[PDB]
Amino acid sequence: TTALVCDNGSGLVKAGFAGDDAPRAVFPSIVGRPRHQGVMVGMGQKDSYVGDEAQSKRGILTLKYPIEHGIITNWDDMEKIWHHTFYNELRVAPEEHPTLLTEAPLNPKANREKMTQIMFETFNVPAMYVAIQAVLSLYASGRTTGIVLDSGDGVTHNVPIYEGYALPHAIMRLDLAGRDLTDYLMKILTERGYSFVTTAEREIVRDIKEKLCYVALDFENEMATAASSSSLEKSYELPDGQVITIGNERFRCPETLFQPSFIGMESAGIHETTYNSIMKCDIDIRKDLYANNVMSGGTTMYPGIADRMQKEITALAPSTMKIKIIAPPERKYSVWIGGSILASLSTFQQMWITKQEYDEAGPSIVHRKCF
Amino acid sequence: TTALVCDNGSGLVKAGFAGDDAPRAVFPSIVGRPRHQGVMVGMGQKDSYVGDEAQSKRGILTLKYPIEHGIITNWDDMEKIWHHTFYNELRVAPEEHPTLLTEAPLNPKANREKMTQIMFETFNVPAMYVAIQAVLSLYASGRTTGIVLDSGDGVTHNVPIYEGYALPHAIMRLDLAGRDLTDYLMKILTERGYSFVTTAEREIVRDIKEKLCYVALDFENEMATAASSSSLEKSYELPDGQVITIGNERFRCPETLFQPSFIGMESAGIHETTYNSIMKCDIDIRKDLYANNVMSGGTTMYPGIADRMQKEITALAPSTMKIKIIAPPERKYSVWIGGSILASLSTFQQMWITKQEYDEAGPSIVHRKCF
Amino acid sequence: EPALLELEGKKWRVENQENVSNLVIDDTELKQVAYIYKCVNTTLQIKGKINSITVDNCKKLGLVFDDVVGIVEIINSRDVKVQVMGKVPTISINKTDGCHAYLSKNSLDCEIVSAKSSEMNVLIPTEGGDFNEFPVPEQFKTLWNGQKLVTTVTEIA
Amino acid sequence: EPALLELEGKKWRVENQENVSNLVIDDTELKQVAYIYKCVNTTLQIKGKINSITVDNCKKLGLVFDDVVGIVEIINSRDVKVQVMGKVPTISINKTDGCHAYLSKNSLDCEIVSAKSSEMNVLIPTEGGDFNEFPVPEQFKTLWNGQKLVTTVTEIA
Ligand SMILES: Nc1ncnc2c1ncn2[C@@H]1O[C@H](COP(=O)(O)OP(=O)(O)O)[C@@H](O)[C@H]1O
Ligand SMILES: Nc1ncnc2c1ncn2[C@@H]1O[C@H](COP(=O)(O)OP(=O)(O)O)[C@@H](O)[C@H]1O
Ligand SMILES: [Mg+2]
Ligand SMILES: [Mg+2]
Repeated sequence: TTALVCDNGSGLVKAGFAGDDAPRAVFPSIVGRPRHQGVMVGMGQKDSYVGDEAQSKRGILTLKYPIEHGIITNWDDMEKIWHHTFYNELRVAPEEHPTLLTEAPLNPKANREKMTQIMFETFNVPAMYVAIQAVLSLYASGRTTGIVLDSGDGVTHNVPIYEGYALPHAIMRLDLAGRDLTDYLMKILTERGYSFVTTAEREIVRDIKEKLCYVALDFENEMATAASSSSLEKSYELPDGQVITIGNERFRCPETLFQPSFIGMESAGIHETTYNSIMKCDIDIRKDLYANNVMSGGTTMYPGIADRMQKEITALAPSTMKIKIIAPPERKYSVWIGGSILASLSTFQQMWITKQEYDEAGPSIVHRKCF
Repeated sequence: TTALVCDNGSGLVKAGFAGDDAPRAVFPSIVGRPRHQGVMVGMGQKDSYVGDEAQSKRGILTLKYPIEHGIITNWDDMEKIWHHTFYNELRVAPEEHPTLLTEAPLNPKANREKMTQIMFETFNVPAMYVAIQAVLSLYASGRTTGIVLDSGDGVTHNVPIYEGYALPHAIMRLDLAGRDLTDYLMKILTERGYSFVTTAEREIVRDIKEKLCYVALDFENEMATAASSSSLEKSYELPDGQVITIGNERFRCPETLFQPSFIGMESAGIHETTYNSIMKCDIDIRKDLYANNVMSGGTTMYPGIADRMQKEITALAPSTMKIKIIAPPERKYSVWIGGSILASLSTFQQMWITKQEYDEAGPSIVHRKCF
Repeated sequence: EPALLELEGKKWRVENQENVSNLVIDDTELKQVAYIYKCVNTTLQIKGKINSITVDNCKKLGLVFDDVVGIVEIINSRDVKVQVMGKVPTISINKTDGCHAYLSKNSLDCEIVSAKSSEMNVLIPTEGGDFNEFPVPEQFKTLWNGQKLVTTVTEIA
Repeated sequence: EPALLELEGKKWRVENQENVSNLVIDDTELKQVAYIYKCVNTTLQIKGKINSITVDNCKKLGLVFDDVVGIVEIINSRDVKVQVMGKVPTISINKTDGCHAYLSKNSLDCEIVSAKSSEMNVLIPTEGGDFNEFPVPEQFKTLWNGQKLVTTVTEIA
């Protein structure tokens, strides 16, 4: 019986069928609502638009970003994202498919309980499950122990994991990710005299970033190479057919990940946050975390990112220590891929929380059954 | 049917019978336990000592102060204070008497719920009630509107009240009260060469404070009067029969209430905290709070305190404004006196929460029935 | 099962209401208080300035009020929408799940007290025909510093 | 009604125990986890270093453990006593009422996470044959500063 996997991302929702090589539906986790200002109490809630439809109608609608920082802050908005995922994106009846949900790191016990409630009560699902994001990414690399660096759209997490159980004291949140890099690329492209301002122009900047932006092994070596010759410079074609030539912007944009001072952030770099996190962990596990560094999500897709990570971690960690950065090409959807493999296993049908089980224990059953 | 009134104080528990002119039992809200350090999990909880018995055995016992700051932080300790109040101090069967409990200002909804639970489940009471401390003090002055300055043993509160309902944004906590003044009196008596250090010597300092300490109308006028002549100086007889002569210590000790900088506190004075609190309140109620200032608890028993309060408030408030400080001589037990009058009224038997009511709603019934 | 809205003494007894969108408390005095209990899927509007409001054990409740002297207390409830049109000094959200505090351009100094609660959002109005949503934290971090417990707010920003 | 203590895969199934003071998990490995569920008035002691511990829906529970790699999580419980003899990085107290975290002279850096909880006390040991008790805050104050919600801890000191 075809089970659904739903990764509720800070920027994008990834949904599809467990067993499939990649998510069938990938859309913005944005809910758009008509603008209201009077007596704000809902009689019988009118019209709403989700995803690309919401995002395009940006000007005329109040947009709600419920997963903005990884954790769901609004359930009516989340129910709209889920109802759009089921009926409109995946075009399936939730009542017929057991459903797996991804959860953010440092997610409240009440948050996982409400996920269960909505699934059973609001979507009439036959079964469901709550799995942690970083864990699913590690599970994709076959590993159950490692420090996952998950860089998505709105948030970046360092999540140390020992035997499939996250070490919450060492989880590091960095509120610098995909949307920030796209924003900086826009800021530094104004320098060359290129002006990207419309919601439609941002799409081009996101495209440039994803296509031409690389992580320099040595930033200063590259800044001098970019200053001496036009060797590193590259051309990009715009929708209208004009060609723009971008230079040092190529490596200065994902350098914000390592040097947050570029966007005015007091925060330490992704290399620093990784090291710091492994240092917070017990001396008895540090070796395994050093040797099993797993990269995940869109903002890790940059070329040269893993090479730099090796170089910066080798620098902070003791001389003797072995470091292995793992960047699977699937890493853009590795959370979803993990959950896909998990819901697929024949030795997982026991693991689901059934509505018969929910009818008895209620939403509190998530702590026991999803351990 | 004889109803009990129990004021759970930060320093002293005041208990007795509703209708009686004063509390029958007045003892320290201290629970003393034997010293333990191994596997700290209770199989079948051994021996415990409450009140004066605990306090005297200070050296050999770990003492627990559960009401230290007004709010109860430990229920096993509180059950020991209550069980000692019932069976040992008041010598009554809780199962036969409906019981009223006083509550601190800014008390958690869970705290009032647990009070109800313990009363019904742990003491088998026929009925009970939860009333706020400052409210009961105001109710004693016949008033239902005013700003109560409650200065007890461990905490000082400014509690504005409109029509018997406290304004929580304007409640001011000052963690400077009775025990602090006694401590300072000990510190400044070392100056004259008198050394009070034993738990037994502190009792003498508390006695001096309560007997010889007054609040100066003008501190500097009195500090110059004390410097010029020995007119303000007074003699005190110690248990052994020796006589000590105390000078300026008389007014310097309760001056800490107005000048907290005397004990190293960054906090603003009781006159300032009062004004500030009335200022936080709505412009539509300020006049009534200015004209109805009610003083309550032991640390307000000082002579001259009300006169000074008038003088300092007249100074901060507009020139036009009427200020009336109200200091009833009963103020040392006015919370208890209030609850006594309340549990006494024939038009209050409706107001109690009965065990029949508890058997249905549970501890959540306190919010509805005690509104 | 039972159902009533009435002024008992000085307090408004809005009790056991089940599916009513047009509920208004028109006559009002500073002195009076409101106690909304066991209301399921109902909308209520208090017009004028009153002493205080409490919402106990209410499911999918919606309360709009003008002005308050004291406090608005949401207790043991779920999915509650609360709005000020005027001024309110404090909003307390206690053992409730899902609470949306729509403030007013005067109630911008309003203190939102929270305890044993979740899905709390403070809605701040803009001059753009809507409100910007902001979540309230619900997880905390206490440390032993060497002399005292130090508690810090686990941010969502 | 049912009652069992057993190693299922890698996790300890301490479930449905009712009035047992002498309960010890002696054989232990870093890899293994513990899930104490529906235990009423029982005392348990885990000897050795393990991955993590969870306590779900337990009434008047008492847990003593040696060392932990991850976290100890107390969930939907009441009147729980938890103690470290060694090291523990985090103690999470979630939707529980009455929780006493007895720390150890190494676990002094232990982070006590709290959410929807009450009557929480952190017990710090002294060289005087006892522990000094310290309450955990349970009420919070959020403000609109003009750009963001500012949440501050409502102290008990
Ligand atoms: N090839 C790529 N190179 C660099 N960044 C990318 C690439 N593909 C996606 N991203 C960026 O990463 C983000 C999407 O990452 P994702 O892991 O799906 O986020 P989330 O789960 O937080 O919603 C977007 O900001 C996107 O522009
Ligand atoms: N006559 C007095 N003059 C000054 N202070 C007094 C007097 N009587 C009691 N106190 C002091 O006030 C405190 C008792 O006040 P109380 O209101 O009972 O406190 P609480 O309710 O916080 O337990 C003690 O510190 C005591 O020494
Ligand atoms: Mg993600
Ligand atoms: Mg008192």
